[PDB]
Amino acid sequence: NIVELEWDWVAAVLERVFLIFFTICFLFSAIGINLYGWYIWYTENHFL
Amino acid sequence: LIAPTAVITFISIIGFFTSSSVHDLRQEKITLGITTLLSMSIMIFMVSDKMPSTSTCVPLIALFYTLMITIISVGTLAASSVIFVQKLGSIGNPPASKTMKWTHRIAPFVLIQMPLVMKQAYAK
Amino acid sequence: YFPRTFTNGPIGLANFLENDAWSVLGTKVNREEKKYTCCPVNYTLLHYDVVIQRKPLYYVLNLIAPTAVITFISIIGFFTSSSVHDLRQEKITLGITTLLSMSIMIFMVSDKMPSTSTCVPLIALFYTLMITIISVGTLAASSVIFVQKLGSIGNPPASKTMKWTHRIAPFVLIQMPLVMKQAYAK
Ligand SMILES: C[C@](C#N)(COc1cc(C#N)ccc1C(F)(F)F)NC(=O)c1ccc(SC(F)(F)F)cc1
Ligand SMILES: C[C@](C#N)(COc1cc(C#N)ccc1C(F)(F)F)NC(=O)c1ccc(SC(F)(F)F)cc1
Ligand SMILES: *[C@@H]1O[C@H](CO)[C@@H](O[C@@H]2O[C@H](CO)[C@@H](O)[C@H](O)[C@H]2NC(C)=O)[C@H](O)[C@H]1NC(C)=O
Repeated sequence: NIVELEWDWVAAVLERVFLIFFTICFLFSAIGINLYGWYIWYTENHFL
Repeated sequence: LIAPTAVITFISIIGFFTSSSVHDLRQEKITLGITTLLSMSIMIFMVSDKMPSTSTCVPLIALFYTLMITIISVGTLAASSVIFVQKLGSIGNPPASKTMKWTHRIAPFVLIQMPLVMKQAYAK
Repeated sequence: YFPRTFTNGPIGLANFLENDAWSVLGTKVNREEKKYTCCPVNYTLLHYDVVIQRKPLYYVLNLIAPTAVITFISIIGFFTSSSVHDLRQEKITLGITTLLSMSIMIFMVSDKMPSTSTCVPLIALFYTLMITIISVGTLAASSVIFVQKLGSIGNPPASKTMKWTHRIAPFVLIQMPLVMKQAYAK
């Protein structure tokens, strides 16, 4: 049952790593695309 | 077109990688992923009716939807690989050999701590 | 009637604006004399043909990609379990939800087509395979529950399946659990 506990621990840590990795990927995707688009939109009217 | 999709995608991510216990078998997240995936498809069809239907370019919003779909679909497979890793405890009793030192060092950085039962087993 | 053709062909394209969904492969013109029952003399007709080819990227992305991803994910859910020695949950609800979504997609796509009965399009064969895999996959998942239920109903153990099951076991990367090995030794 100790072997089961050790593999439970590995899965618990791994899914915690997945939570952090997929949270940053979401933030950079949603924010990055819209911020880039706003930058293109802002330079058009204001300068060109 | 963007705000409703981001909120659903963010909420579903938390559901993929959250559990109520450390030493219990996990439930499959396939149903959660399928329901989220099927809703975004309806959103895509609805938005697609407002556009020229050209093939020359890929809009900025198309890239946003592609990333949301990829995160949900790839996130569903990542959640299933967590169940795969936990299932290795039952199949034979080869314990983790070198993963256990790496797992212990990463454990404090990602704010997760060992359960009491695991600590008791180590002392035993 | 006689036709007057241009440098590039029967129909001029020097001022043509390209279409975002179609390509003009070429043009043709034919002059033919025809008799009709209403008149004793012939008529002269000019036939202009335009050959246009669709640009597929838009339709492949919007009609095929979303369905393939959902079908692939659902397949994994059908034949995946968290344990070997525990009763499985029925996958009928998973199959029904996937099946009902594909029906909506079929209705949505069907509104974009002539509604003819002459032919079966290429995309129709793609959808038929996706439906068959999900529907047949649902029955295959239920047959796994049927086989596991044979352990409780009486205790006739597997007779010749056990040697076949052990040889196939390594090729499909699955290994025996510890309890089964302990039971065998006991
Ligand atoms: C909403 C829509 C947009 N934009 C409309 O389509 C287009 C419209 C115009 C115009 N004008 C130009 C190109 C496209 C396309 F189709 F090239 F994007 N389509 C999507 O957003 C999308 C995203 C991913 C997937 S494929 C998945 F599996 F979901 F990842 C399918 C559709
Ligand atoms: C989307 C649509 C297409 N293409 C439209 O229909 C047609 C349209 C044209 C034209 N022009 C010619 C033939 C057909 C049809 F109807 F012959 F396909 N239909 C499907 O894709 C489909 C597939 C399987 C099933 S039956 C299931 F149980 F789902 F397997 C039902 C509909
Ligand atoms: C009116 O139209 C008819 C359509 O059949 C023409 O018939 C052709 O006649 C020529 C001989 O003059 C044949 O070599 C062709 O084979 C016929 N057509 C076909 C399709 O075989 C007819 O010539 C036209 N002019 C008339 C009747 O004065």
